[PDB]
Amino acid sequence: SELWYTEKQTKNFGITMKVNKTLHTEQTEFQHLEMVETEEFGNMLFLDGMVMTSEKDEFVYHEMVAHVPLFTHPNPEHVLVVGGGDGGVIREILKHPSVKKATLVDIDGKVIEYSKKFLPSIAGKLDDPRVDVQVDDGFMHIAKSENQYDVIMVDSTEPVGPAVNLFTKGFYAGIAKALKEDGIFVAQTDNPWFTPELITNVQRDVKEIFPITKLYTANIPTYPSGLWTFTIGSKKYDPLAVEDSRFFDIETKYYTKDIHKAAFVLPKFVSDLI
Amino acid sequence: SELWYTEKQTKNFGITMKVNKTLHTEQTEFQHLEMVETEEFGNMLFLDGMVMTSEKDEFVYHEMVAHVPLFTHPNPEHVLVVGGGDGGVIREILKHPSVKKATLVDIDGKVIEYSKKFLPSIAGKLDDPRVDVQVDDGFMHIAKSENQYDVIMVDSTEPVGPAVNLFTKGFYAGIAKALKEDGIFVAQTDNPWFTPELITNVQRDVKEIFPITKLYTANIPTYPSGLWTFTIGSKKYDPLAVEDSRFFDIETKYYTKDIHKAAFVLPKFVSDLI
Amino acid sequence: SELWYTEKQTKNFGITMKVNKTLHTEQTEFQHLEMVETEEFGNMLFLDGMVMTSEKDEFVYHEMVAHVPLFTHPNPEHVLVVGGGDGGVIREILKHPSVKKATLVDIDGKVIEYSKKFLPSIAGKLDDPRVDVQVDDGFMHIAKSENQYDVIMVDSTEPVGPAVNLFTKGFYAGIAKALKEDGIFVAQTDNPWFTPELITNVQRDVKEIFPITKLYTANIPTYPSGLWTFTIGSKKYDPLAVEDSRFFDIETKYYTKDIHKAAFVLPKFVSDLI
Amino acid sequence: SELWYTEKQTKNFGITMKVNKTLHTEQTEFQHLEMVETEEFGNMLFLDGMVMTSEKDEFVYHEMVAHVPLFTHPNPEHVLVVGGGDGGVIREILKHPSVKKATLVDIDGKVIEYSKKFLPSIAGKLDDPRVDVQVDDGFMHIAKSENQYDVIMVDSTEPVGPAVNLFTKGFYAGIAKALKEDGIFVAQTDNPWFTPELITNVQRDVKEIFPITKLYTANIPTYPSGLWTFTIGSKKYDPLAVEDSRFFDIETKYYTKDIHKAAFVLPKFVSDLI
Repeated sequence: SELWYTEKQTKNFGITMKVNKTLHTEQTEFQHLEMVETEEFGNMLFLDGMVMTSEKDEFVYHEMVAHVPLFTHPNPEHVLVVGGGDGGVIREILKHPSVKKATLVDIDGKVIEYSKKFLPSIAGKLDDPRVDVQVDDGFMHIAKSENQYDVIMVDSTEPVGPAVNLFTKGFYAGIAKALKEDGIFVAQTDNPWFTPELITNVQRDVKEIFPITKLYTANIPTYPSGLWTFTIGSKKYDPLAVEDSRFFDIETKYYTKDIHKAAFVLPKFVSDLI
Repeated sequence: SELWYTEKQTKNFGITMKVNKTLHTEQTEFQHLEMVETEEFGNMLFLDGMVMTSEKDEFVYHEMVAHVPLFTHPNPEHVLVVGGGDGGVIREILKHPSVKKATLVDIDGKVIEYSKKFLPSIAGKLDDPRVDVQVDDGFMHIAKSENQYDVIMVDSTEPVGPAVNLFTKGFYAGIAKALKEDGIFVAQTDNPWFTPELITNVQRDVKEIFPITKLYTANIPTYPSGLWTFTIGSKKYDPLAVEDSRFFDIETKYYTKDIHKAAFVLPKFVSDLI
Repeated sequence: SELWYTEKQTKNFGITMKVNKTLHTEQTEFQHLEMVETEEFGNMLFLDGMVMTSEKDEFVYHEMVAHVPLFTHPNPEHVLVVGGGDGGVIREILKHPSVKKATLVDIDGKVIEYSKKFLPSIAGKLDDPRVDVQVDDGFMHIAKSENQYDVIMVDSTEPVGPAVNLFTKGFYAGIAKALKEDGIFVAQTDNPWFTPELITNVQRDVKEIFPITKLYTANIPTYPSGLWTFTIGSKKYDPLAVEDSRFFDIETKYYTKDIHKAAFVLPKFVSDLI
Repeated sequence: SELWYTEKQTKNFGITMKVNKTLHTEQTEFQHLEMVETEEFGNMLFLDGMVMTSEKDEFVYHEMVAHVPLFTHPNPEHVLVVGGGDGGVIREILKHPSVKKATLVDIDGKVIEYSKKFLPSIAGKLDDPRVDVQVDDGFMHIAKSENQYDVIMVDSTEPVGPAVNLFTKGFYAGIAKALKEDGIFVAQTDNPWFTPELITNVQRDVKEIFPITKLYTANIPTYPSGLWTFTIGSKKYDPLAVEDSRFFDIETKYYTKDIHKAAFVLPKFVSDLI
């Protein structure tokens, strides 16, 4: 059996996964959903031909997107996840007792449906009382929020649909508006090997509105280049100033209080981008 | 043109590079040598179907294998590189003034020959007076050395051919014998996602003979999983105790005095292996 | 979406089909069954990683295996299909009014099951009163038959399991035994580009027992090289001597009374094999 | 070594050849030339990512394009090959003593150059005194010819560049003009599985100007579907009326006097196209 799913992460480079069978294939109003069972990583979800998560390595992205900003915040209580259909970031947010309510907003309800069905270990906490799942825009949702959230984790850094975010460089100012006075927001910002421009631009644009703008790193083997990047915009708390007593035992497979600080130590060529 | 070179890094997973043309293809006494021109990474050298280096990302491996142990050592003067045919580690070793002589030992002279020819930016320093290039075993060379080297960077951790290294768990004790009383040695020790057993075993076996045994990390996009691992066996100096004044300006694209320490902060699942 | 199924028809050459989703994947007592939906050919069935049929091109094999021997026979009434799980040859056999009963014998009932389910246009006639489907050996079945069939269409030319066919070069003499005095048998005998030896051997071995041994051709785009070969062993009727009045209107997409004769005109290099 | 060259003969289907090394890669004024050494077929030439010929199967195309029209003609003496850079059709034309002069016109001189160098068994006769090689347009050449040729074998059926062929449906009438009063022309016209429209259109357009318009077939394993098609436009001689005494011993590996007629017996679905 030679059934392989290939992702050309670049016109000239990519990864190829051996597939045992497809679990669900569907063209949505928004994208092409494909849950597949791979031999190497277990069930893997692809959106528009690109890898979203897999059972085997999903923990890196989910833990690093959630825990760095939550522990940076002295006491996160109201959190927003935009575009986290698979529910993985929500699963990690719930490990923080301080969180009163975690809202999840994703335009595609079919991502949530099939993740609950085929990625139970990732989407199994969406049914939790502390979670409020909403199938809606997300960018529209941020546009309509005013100092409601302590931490906001965002999927895409480029709004599509109602770009009511007409603030200068709209999006980031839109997020600042939705965040409380000492809010924090995180956005994945690709890899430094094939799309380094994105890191420079986002880093500069976010800095225009947040006094604290840092960039951290993590290894995701299923993502382009194996090195993923995250931009953290903070209004008041420095992620590198976290008090040791602030941490508490939490079950993770990647994140560590030390990794928390070490993820901000960038390889020379990556610092050069900012 | 759809000419692609695929490396099945696992029976069920791999990377695929678009190739413009092959530069040199030859079956050696030792291995299958293939220099190829890739569109994404420039010239790339493959040995027995596996990626060795490429012009675009070679700097990570070369810098992290060389600089971590050299700066850990208060004053490296006599260094040995076993298996560094492409000459990249030698190129980095020469950036340290303290180095009086750097010996390179590789069984395949054809790797050295074609790297000089197609990877000039990597092999261009092998003609330097401070370098002594020897086309010979390497394991036999270590077996026949007695406290001659300050730092020894090793390619493979498993000796083939004359396994005269009959010391208990031979190899490492063989290396301790070739090293000076305060010597340091480094050996790449694969990735933690597909061959985690190797990290556990090497880490344990090296610890049996060196008082200091640490494991550090680096991102190599062309290597399995994007996260590569390195084992450092030290007889006296701690890589995490390097004095700030010890560092000096050196031209690198990845390595940093901070990366030096941060590379030893392991993701939770990786620490679990040791 | 870059999900492709590749068949290395040779260690150095093959075809690659874009897949939309898998329909059924199962490891049987006998083989690895994989029904898949391809974008180019519709549903396609693979057995042990090799293409069996597809909705788009199945007609060539089914028509040429069935019609050449049936029309060569002045009046076929009792026909046997060994290994025709997908029911395609049976579908074609039923277009001949003279056929009183068509027996289908296949070891894997799961091939019949899933072909009925996903290849209805091919397996839809297996429920016909004139058909007798038996999930059993096939070679054992031929070994236990004595002048019962007018025409026998065989899948593999090499018996596995009880090789009770101990007649000199057993199989063909076993088939002659199962055939009536003026019986005819047909067996696909691969392509002349990558496995030409098989054509020489079979042609010679069949000739040892049947006075008439011819080889005919057909284009199957999903099979190795695009040119497939069929061996016809006849005890009395010459496929090239068919009377014009013998033919009658029959619905086909490939086979023609003229193709009937033209399929036996071999390219120079193919004649050289026999 | 897993270096493979894939040709997506359709967005959803293709063939993949294992490559040992590239021989020559060059971007020409006209196209992307790639001579490559494959393990399965020997040296293979690709133009714009599509297979042109290979040492192993080149004989089919070359023989069937040449010999069918030459033997159909009672006495071919002046022959034109448009776009036969590799020189294979020329090699076959020279097997006919009646041919006084064979003109070859190809826009890309580099195809001729590298075919002579890497495909000697195909291009080795272009240095023959009876051959007149011209690196020039081809369509311009046909536009400027007036009853000069007995047989004209054409590469593409769609003129590019100076479309001075303004005759009704220009091209074919342009060819009739270049042909002598009893001339014959042949043009490959793809396969019936993926581009059947082309066969219908060309067949109809050619019939508009030649009293005799037939379509013949041949198996080329390296071309889409394994079944290639050829359109023959004749002003007077019927390719199916060739006298037996007309043939003479000629060395070929595919073509045969019988194949000559059998190639015109089309599978039912192919007849349906015309």
